[PDB]
Amino acid sequence: LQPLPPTAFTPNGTYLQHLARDPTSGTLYLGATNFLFQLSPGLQLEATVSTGPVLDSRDCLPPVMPDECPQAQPTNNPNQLLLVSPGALVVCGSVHQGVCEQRRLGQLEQLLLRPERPGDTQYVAANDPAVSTVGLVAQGLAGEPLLFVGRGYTSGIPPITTRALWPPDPQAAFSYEETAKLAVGRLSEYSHHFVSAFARGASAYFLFLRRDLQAQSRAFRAYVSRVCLRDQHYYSYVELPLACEGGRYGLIQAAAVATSREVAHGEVLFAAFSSAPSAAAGASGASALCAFPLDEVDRLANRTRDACYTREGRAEDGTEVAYIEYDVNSDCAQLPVDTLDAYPCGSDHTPSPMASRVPLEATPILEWPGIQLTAVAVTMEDGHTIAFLGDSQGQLHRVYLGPGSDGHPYSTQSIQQGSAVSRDLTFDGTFEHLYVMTQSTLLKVPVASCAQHLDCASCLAHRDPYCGWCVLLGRCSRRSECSQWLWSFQPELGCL
Amino acid sequence: CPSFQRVIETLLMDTPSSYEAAMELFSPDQDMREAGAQLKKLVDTLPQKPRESIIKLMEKIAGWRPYIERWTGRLIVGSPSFQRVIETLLMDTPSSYEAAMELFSPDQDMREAGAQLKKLVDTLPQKPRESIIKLMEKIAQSSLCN
Ligand SMILES: *[C@@H]1O[C@H](CO)[C@@H](O)[C@H](O)[C@H]1NC(C)=O
Repeated sequence: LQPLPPTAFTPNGTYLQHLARDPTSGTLYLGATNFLFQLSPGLQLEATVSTGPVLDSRDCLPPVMPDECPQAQPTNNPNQLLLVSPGALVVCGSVHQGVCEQRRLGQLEQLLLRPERPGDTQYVAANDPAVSTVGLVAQGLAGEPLLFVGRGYTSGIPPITTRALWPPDPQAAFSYEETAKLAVGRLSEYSHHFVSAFARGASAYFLFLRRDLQAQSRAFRAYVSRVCLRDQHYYSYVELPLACEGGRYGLIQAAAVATSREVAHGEVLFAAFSSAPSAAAGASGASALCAFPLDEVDRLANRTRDACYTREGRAEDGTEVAYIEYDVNSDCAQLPVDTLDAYPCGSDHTPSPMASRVPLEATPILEWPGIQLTAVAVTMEDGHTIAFLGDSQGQLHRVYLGPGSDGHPYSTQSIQQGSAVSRDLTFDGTFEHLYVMTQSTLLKVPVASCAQHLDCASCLAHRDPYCGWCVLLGRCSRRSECSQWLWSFQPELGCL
Repeated sequence: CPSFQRVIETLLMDTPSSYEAAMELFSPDQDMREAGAQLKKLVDTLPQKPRESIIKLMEKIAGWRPYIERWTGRLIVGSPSFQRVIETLLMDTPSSYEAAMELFSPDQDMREAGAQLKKLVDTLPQKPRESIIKLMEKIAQSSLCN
């Protein structure tokens, strides 16, 4: 049982698509239809920017000119990508073939970088609001910021590109070089659908669905793929199928690593999956949370790279575990063991792009029927890992993932009934609030509300791992506030 | 998880073929195969009654559900008790392995039996023991036991 959120932001006359937090300042940036918003941590506006609508047509290339593109009409610009970078906000709409721009952090109304005459290596985001775009900011071997972009197919732009944010010639911004791409023949048939991008260590990782054209089924399947964070070709690119309860929950929806004061980015990816590209809606559907240690992702990908480079795609027992994907003219090789160290990210003579026949397997930490999860955040309190999970019906569930749990949520709260929770769920600086976003509103939700129980008995009855009874203070609180504390989740003592 | 326990039945009183085949069904790594072989040769040197008493201990132990360990953020698929038996046998002191057995109330026979196993396992090198750990973690997430 949870109170009404204390703070809301709701834009008049528009829908929300993305949220980005600047951790230096805590400033929130909101990408909406025809809008960009800059918000204080208390969800008060600092800046509003109009991004639309614009004269446009998907059959025309920008600049869109009336006398030159007669069928262009005003076109609404829902936001496709919103990312904080070392010196700029990166902004991509769906209008004008997905071109991007860069704006000043803390002064959103100030344009910093925008190519005036973009070419066809600078069409970044999906120019269809139905289709999803994901990105990742990272640094190249020289410190130059790079934009990794995961772009689903629109009714021929590489599904994954590595684009330069600060090229020395400013007119080249957001373009990828010839080889800084995943070259895929049949885009429309693979039909990538991207869910998230994240960096860890020396690699960039993508989570997506795509048809398994290699197998007989040609079914949509979940993948994690990994590429060297500075290999500005895709020599190191390797794909792994993702199995949650062996593929019963086939469609990956959202994912996050643990984030808290104790660790800014944990080592365990918590992915939400749904049974089946959309999940079954209503009672028929079911969702699962599967945890994958990133070190397991890296071992399977390593083994896959090692088999393809040095054993013609074979595991040590002679079984066929790695192959070349996307119909690219390339084969697994028997290169000298030497090349594993020489070329950790590959070269122009190493097999590419690689994939595993062997999936990464995980057992659900929760199976929930009739719930379609759409959003995952994970944090830690007094050492306990807690998951915050949003669903398609606008519900936020809080879940204890520690030992002894059975996967039931210890709290469910209605946020905006019927409106999917955005996967751009993220915490504030102190991990005291969750920023929950739907298509309609941005709410600032306190991770717990122990103070609402004024008596020991009610404090302990309403079980919540954040909360316990502080005897000397006589309050219901988090442990950290209790300057003897009876944990409501498992109380050492009673009130008498 | 039947298919895991005949991995255990065959480790302790059956042929290396039947053991290797009980292990192979879990699609093990190659690091797990050499380390599974090194352990089997040590389990072979044990006289029969130690192994028979070990099987009763091993199967008396024999619940699995994934959780995240407190403070560490670690993923364990198993039970804290089982994890404790796993790590004290393969990576900690004989005394700590002993106390982990005492959770399951063994009799003097299983005690002295398990103590021989622990004495033996400690002769393995570091990395094979670690592989045997990654092997039991593999078994729990296998879509065999579920
Ligand atoms: C994967 O291989 C890379 C380079 O070969 C190495 O740096 C890394 O430690 C490996 N990771 C795992 C989990 O094996």
